[PDB]
Amino acid sequence: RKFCRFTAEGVQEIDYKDIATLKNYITESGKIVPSRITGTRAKYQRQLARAIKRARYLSLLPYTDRH
Amino acid sequence: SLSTEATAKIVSEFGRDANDTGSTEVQVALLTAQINHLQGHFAEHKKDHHSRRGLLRMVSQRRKLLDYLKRKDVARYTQLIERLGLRR
Amino acid sequence: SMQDPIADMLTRIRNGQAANKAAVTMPSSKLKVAIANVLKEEGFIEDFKVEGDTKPELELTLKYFQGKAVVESIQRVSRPGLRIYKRKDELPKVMAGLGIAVVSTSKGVMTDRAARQAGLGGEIICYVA
Amino acid sequence: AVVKCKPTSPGRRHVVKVVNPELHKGKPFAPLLEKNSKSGGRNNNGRITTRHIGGGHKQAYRIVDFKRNKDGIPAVVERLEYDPNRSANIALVLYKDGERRYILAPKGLKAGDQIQSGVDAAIKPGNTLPMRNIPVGSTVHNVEMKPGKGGQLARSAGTYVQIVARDGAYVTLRLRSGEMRKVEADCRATLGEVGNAEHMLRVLGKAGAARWRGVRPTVRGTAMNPVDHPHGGGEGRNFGKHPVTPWGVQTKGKKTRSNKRTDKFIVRRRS
Amino acid sequence: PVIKVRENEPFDVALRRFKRSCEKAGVLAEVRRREFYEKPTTERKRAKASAVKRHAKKLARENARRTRLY
Amino acid sequence: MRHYEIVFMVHPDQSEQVPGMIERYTAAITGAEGKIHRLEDWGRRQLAYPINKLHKAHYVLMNVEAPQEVIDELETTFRFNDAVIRSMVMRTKHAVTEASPMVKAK
RNA sequence: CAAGCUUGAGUCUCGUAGAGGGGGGUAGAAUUCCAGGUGUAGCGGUGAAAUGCGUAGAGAUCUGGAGGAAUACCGGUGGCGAAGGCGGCCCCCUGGACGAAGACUGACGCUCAGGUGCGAAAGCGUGGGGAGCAAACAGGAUUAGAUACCCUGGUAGUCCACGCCGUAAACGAUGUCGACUUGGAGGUUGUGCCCUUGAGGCGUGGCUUCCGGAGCUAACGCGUUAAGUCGACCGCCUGGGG
Ligand SMILES: [Mg+2]
Ligand SMILES: [Mg+2]
Ligand SMILES: [Mg+2]
Ligand SMILES: [Mg+2]
Ligand SMILES: [Mg+2]
Ligand SMILES: [Mg+2]
Ligand SMILES: [Mg+2]
Ligand SMILES: [Mg+2]
Ligand SMILES: [Mg+2]
Ligand SMILES: [Mg+2]
Ligand SMILES: [Mg+2]
Ligand SMILES: [Mg+2]
Ligand SMILES: [Mg+2]
Ligand SMILES: [Mg+2]
Ligand SMILES: [Mg+2]
Ligand SMILES: [Mg+2]
Ligand SMILES: [Mg+2]
Ligand SMILES: [Mg+2]
Ligand SMILES: [Mg+2]
Ligand SMILES: [Mg+2]
Ligand SMILES: [Mg+2]
Repeated sequence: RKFCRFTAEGVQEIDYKDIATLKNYITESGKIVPSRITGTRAKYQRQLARAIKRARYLSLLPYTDRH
Repeated sequence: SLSTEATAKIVSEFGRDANDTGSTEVQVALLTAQINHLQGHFAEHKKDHHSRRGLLRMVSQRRKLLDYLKRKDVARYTQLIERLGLRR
Repeated sequence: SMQDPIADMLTRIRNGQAANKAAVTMPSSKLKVAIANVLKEEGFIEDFKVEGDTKPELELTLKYFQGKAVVESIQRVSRPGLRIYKRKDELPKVMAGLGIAVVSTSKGVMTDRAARQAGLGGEIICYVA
Repeated sequence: AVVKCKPTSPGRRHVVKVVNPELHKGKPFAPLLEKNSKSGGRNNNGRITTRHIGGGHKQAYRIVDFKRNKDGIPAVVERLEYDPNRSANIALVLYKDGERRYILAPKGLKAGDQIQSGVDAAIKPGNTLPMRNIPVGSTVHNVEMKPGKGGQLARSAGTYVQIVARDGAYVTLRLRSGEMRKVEADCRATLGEVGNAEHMLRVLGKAGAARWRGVRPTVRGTAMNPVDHPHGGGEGRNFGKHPVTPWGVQTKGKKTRSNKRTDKFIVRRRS
Repeated sequence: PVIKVRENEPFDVALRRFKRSCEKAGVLAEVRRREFYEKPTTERKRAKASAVKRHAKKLARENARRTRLY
Repeated sequence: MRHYEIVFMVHPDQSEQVPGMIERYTAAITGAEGKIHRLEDWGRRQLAYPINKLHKAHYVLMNVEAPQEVIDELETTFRFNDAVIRSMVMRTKHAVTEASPMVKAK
């Protein structure tokens, strides 16, 4: 049923600067979605985790829902 | 690690042609260069046992290759040892 | 490592017989071809053919009779860790003369029955039954 | 380093030596030397006022620069010299105007290092500048209590203080004793910990190693007579009273500080 | 977890959204997990038991699908 | 010499001298034949969480083809500086001269 | 013994994934403590209680600050490592593995008694550090008794540096190496192709879970990652206690 998004377009790494296709993989509480529900490949979910961690380090994205 | 120019250089003066990367003498020279390089790493990273395992693999590999050259012929073996700086 | 290529040959026949394979393939050697020749003269295998030049390979065509393997039991006697040599008067008789024992003597690789009448004796490579 | 001696003789069995190969071998700088005769612990009345001091090796005083008021002049470290008059080693720095001075050697200091002084000095070990310019949370030493008075705090071998806060014309300091104290921001201080931190790892090893240092034997009051010490003496080993100084003020707990003039600076006491 | 009251939102649906957001964030579950210390052996063992049970139920689903009853 | 990219966050109330800050750093790298392969002054940006009791910041991203040693002093100038509230240095596999998605949207 | 051969074993070339290792920084959430504001009669705890904390103003709540430890989500019978083990992000140094197409050396290999090196936790030495947790110990319950299970506290230790120790249900309770023997579904990482149309299939490797065939096994079960069929070498066992 579900298919990975980043497989459709050739991506060489997940870019931390992006906020598009990063805000959507973060949930309302700031947590980051598992590959189980978001239907993404394990090749990019490690990169997605790393990208989200970099972004929340630089305050582009929040750690939590509050702050 | 050992870089492209470093490997391709020592093979140039230990191998007859630039395509003799598998000769026994060039292998010992490659191993010796990498071993002497890692001496600088482990002089201040004593607690790197995982990496020192790889260093001992190269050291052990070099001894076996040197043993093979001595059994084949002592002439080129002795010449190699003098020019490379090893003892025995 | 690989230290008994003759044991490898015998194991391939045994496993091919058990799995009902029409043929087995394996890297060739002079002693291997001699043992295959002994089996072929004796009637245990269909036919062997050697192909290739730099890397020879024995392609053995196994033999069957009704629904059973022709070779009941094939095993190696002389081994790298234990060499076995027998004289003329002590050659073994596998299964009371209804099986063969491959014997490497001075004249060539051959069966115990033929070696006992040639009067040679030698090393006992294999038991085939 | 920390060198343990071999037990070739008793009195050498337990000796642990602190050996510093970077220490200068030879004579000190002549202009900066001055005599300091010993006292034996006696004041100008000739009476012993502090006990257990006497003898030891003769020493010469080194004029150490605690003020560090040669501002705007970079200096190069020439030698790290041993100083008999303190637990820390000293450094002979040569300013680029021809002046040599003694400073307390910090942890990271070696020959050829550049030190600096003033409000524009860089944040680097051995650089001395006021705490109004030193960042908060940094490790400093040779702290002066009053502006221009010269360094008085964190002067032993491996000591330092932490600048934990600043509010207006004061900064808060965590001292090596572990208390918080306020000192004016105009007071100068030197960056980094003072060196020779191995000083505490040595052991004298002999009763005479302390005598070399000018320390005379301590006699227990319980070993005395009733006329000499309050702990007095009985038949056999008797001690039936609370421990006291030789003058009747009791040790093992009695706080003796009484200074209401300087209480306003102590944010917290040690513990 | 943070919810704002929209226009035309009674207390009923407001509390429902609060509760639903509570499971979605899972906050109640993680508080119960950290209520007590659990050993690395214990999390490894519980997860292994969980994995085998999910997998066991997984193929039991297909076996029940491929079998025929009555 | 390998491929790095540095993004540094400066205090918002001292954004005026921020353009001058890029020239000083770029001059220090270029003096050592370093290259500035991408520059993007993102300017005013609101933070996801309050750092240092403030919710606003001035973002500057930049990409350099530089020697190993020349970035160590850059990081220590950030550490002892007070303008930059945060700094970040990352290795990059190749050069990236292409602009970032958010700046092209803005 | 002599010469040779490339199939075993290696070297070079371009890449890919990885909590592999050592060093140095840094970020956020939370716990505890200190200083203050608001505020009042409880808090905390349990099967039920009590010890304890609190009217000398606790707990709760808000704002500052100190400090130490571990890295939620990602996260997965996922990955890496000879094993022990390795989980925030970044930088520096560094080991191994696998894949593609060649080039090169030419048996240089396997195994290994003694020997050497690595080796969880606890423990030991010296010097630091110490928030949380917590042997010992103390008090309160429970109980016929309770040197325990429960509760309130609490030192060593857990953390760091450098040594020592060399032990674990150190387990896959399964030595290492090599070859052969029907299948099926996954995971993970490469790689060649096909109207590459595409958010489509056909091959080929490495590693890895599950089920199961022959066979083997006392049985349970193992089952191409064997406990099947075989070879090389090493370790070990010989009734239960003592
Ligand atoms: Mg005294
Ligand atoms: Mg004494
Ligand atoms: Mg005495
Ligand atoms: Mg007396
Ligand atoms: Mg008397
Ligand atoms: Mg008296
Ligand atoms: Mg007495
Ligand atoms: Mg007496
Ligand atoms: Mg007496
Ligand atoms: Mg008496
Ligand atoms: Mg008495
Ligand atoms: Mg008295
Ligand atoms: Mg409270
Ligand atoms: Mg431990
Ligand atoms: Mg200890
Ligand atoms: Mg308890
Ligand atoms: Mg284990
Ligand atoms: Mg054991
Ligand atoms: Mg065992
Ligand atoms: Mg081995
Ligand atoms: Mg099975």
